[PDB]
Amino acid sequence: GHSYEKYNNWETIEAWTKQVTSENPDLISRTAIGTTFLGNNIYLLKVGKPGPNKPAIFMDCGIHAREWISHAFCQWFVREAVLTYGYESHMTEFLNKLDFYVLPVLNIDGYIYTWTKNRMWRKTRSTNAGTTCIGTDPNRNFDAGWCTTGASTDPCDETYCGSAAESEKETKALADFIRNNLSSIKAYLSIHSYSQHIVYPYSYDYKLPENNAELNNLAKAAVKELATLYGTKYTYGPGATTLYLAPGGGDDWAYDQGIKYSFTFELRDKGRYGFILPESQIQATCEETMLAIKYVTNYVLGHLY
Ligand SMILES: NCCCC[C@H](NS(N)(=O)=O)C(=O)O
Ligand SMILES: [Zn+2]
Ligand SMILES: [Zn+2]
Ligand SMILES: [Zn+2]
Ligand SMILES: [Zn+2]
Ligand SMILES: [Zn+2]
Repeated sequence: GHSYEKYNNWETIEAWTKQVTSENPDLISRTAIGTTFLGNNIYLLKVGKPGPNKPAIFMDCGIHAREWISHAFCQWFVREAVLTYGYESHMTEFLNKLDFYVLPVLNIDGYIYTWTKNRMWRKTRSTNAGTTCIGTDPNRNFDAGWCTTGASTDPCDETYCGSAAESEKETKALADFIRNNLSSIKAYLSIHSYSQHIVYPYSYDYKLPENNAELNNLAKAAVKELATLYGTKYTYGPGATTLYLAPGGGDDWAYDQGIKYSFTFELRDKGRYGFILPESQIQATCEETMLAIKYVTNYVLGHLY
């Protein structure tokens, strides 16, 4: 039984991706962009009213297994699109002019493991040579300043970069999709938790992006829009500056592919519950995040390239 106000297991999310597509065929199409290490299908939802030469925004959730609110947000975004299309001016304009490539759960194997064995699991579930230690951090596995300071060469570590850039089938599947659709993808959004942050490149090195002033002003405004609903306080800025060095990230990789608007959203909370954010907070977290996402979406539409 699926619920947008509850954390759903992979079996439930998978059945939901099929159901939401069948219930809304004129607004959603579903494809498998590859398979995980354990052979699970990596589903991707193309959300929007079909049309020729449409620009797109890519958004992923569940890169890190324990960040259950991120998986919940991708489902809420799709919920919003199907419920408010034709009922709300902005969402109607967004789905007519843009397509949203929503990847609800990238690290499916890790997510299954948080539900079955270890709630605090972060990485993939792939094996490593010369150790019984499992998994690679997908957010340290992209080919952008890969395995430098901020990523670990130790397979037993939470920030393990992997054997090579894109060693993970999940990472390769995401990277291959973006590369195959580079001409249409105008924005990249990666949903994570926690610490209430809106981060933009760079994280692989201490350097500011070409459009730093633009990204700083956009993140500032997105943070402001999010705060209007419940007064939730978000901080923002370049990754290495506001957070820490985190090389091999999807956001930095997407940015270096030419995707000018690249953001990582760290959702609720600030540490009280951490990754174990209660279900009672899903609605509030998702609704306020919607305001920041819609603001970024509206900006991208007014600044197409
Ligand atoms: N691509 C830069 C994103 C950095 C933040 C992210 N934070 S988290 N969700 O706590 O793991 C991470 O360390 O991968
Ligand atoms: Zn308006
Ligand atoms: Zn994360
Ligand atoms: Zn910070
Ligand atoms: Zn709503
Ligand atoms: Zn402008």
